[PDB]
Amino acid sequence: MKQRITVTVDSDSYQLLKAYDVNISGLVSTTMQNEARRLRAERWKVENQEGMVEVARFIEMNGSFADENKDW
Amino acid sequence: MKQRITVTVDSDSYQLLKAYDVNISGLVSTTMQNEARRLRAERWKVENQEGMVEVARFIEMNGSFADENKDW
Repeated sequence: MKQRITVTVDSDSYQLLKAYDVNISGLVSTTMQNEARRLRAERWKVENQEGMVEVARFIEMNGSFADENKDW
Repeated sequence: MKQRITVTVDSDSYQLLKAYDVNISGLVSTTMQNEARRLRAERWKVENQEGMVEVARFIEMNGSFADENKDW
């Protein structure tokens, strides 16, 4: 009558969720409901957008001095 | 040291995912990861959604600097 699905995490991200809101076990099956609905002659196709979000540069124009300097 | 997260489904949606692609156990900890990262508490913290573009220009500079010209 019941199925025990157990993802022995402690290392995986599961713990992250419960670490801040141990109310996901039910979510587990919830995430499947959305996928459940979704699963119907379709998967993703349209979802990935941009992909780039702040790559953190390291230049910001080095040629900038305001205290009598120009090292090298 | 492992943590056994057991969402005894059979009734919950878990089964739908495993009944059609029993490859979620890992997913459980993964789906929560994306949420784990995304964990930013509401949509109010610092600044808003970035990446606003009216067009699609790709000319931030000329190439290096303005120290030569001879448009031929």
